[PDB]
Amino acid sequence: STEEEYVSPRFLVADGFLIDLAEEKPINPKDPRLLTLLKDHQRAMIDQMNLVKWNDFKKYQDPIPLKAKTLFKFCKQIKKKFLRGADFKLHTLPMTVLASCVPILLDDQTVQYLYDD
Repeated sequence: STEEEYVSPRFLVADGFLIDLAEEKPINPKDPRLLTLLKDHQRAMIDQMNLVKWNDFKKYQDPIPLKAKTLFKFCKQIKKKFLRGADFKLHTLPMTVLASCVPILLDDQTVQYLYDD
């Protein structure tokens, strides 16, 4: 869903992502440290929310376009250089642009990037 969802005072869901409001970044819903950080009931609410599975990003060679409504309001951004492709979207550097982007760390220690489509 698009609508913002309460999990705890520290944790919010927006645009398919769970956001750590204290660190101002998304966190993988399957991050092992949510066992400490959230109670059972709160983790159970997250399972009922159909969030983006971060494992699906593993293959992606390009940064990730999101038709987001609110996510970028809560997350620290950096500016990164990308190729602007003829598909009008961003592609990794081997026409360039700088984009405000949200870095995310994956299971295997790869860095991906969410940007606002």
